[PDB]
Amino acid sequence: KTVIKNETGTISISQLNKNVWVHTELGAVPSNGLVLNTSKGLVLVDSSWDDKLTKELIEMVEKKFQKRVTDVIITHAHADRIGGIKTLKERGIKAHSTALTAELAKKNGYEEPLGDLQTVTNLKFGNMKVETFYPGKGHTEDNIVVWLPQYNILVGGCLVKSTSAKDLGNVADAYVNEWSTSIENVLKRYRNINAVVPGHGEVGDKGLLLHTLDLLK
Ligand SMILES: O=C(O)/C(S)=C/c1ccc(F)cc1
Ligand SMILES: [Zn+2]
Ligand SMILES: [Zn+2]
Repeated sequence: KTVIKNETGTISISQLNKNVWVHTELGAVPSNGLVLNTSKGLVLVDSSWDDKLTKELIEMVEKKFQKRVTDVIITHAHADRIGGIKTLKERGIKAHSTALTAELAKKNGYEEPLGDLQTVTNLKFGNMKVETFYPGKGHTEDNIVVWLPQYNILVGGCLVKSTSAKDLGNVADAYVNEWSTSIENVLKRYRNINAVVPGHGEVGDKGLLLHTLDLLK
């Protein structure tokens, strides 16, 4: 498991496979996203808590992989996901989201992502296939998951709790009666999962989805 850290230790990238890395930043509260190394540029799943960390993350991966960050997929409109949106927009990085996530971003005072993702959207960056899926309300009204069909890797985002999470966390924006159905929708769509990246904590497998179901009881 190859891990690479910034000079301060607040940003780390860990390799899942040749072209897929998890990025983790400390805001201490760690948060995860993905880095996809594609033939057409780097694509991130999620930014980071604020613009300072987002700039550092972009600069680390551009230097390491020797290509530009071209696109980011924003999985919901909380700061751990979208806090670096100002940095993305001013650098000409495309910030993909559902329309609901964009609406919520604007309501909460953040610059707006594109609002281009539908309930199911299939993107392709070079040879890298990316599917985004809105499974329903859960951790937030707008949360989406991201699927890499060439690897059967699911980015659960904050809809999915890690093994170390012993409760649901802050549920102020959550829908705890719909969250279980939303997880079941993920389990029904993706029946063979190799790795599940939660929004916070260690990478796991389908067991993290079952763990989240148990925390909802
Ligand atoms: O638990 C999490 O994954 C998150 S991202 C919680 C959260 C953050 C900001 C809020 F306003 C509400 C909840
Ligand atoms: Zn959140
Ligand atoms: Zn979160």
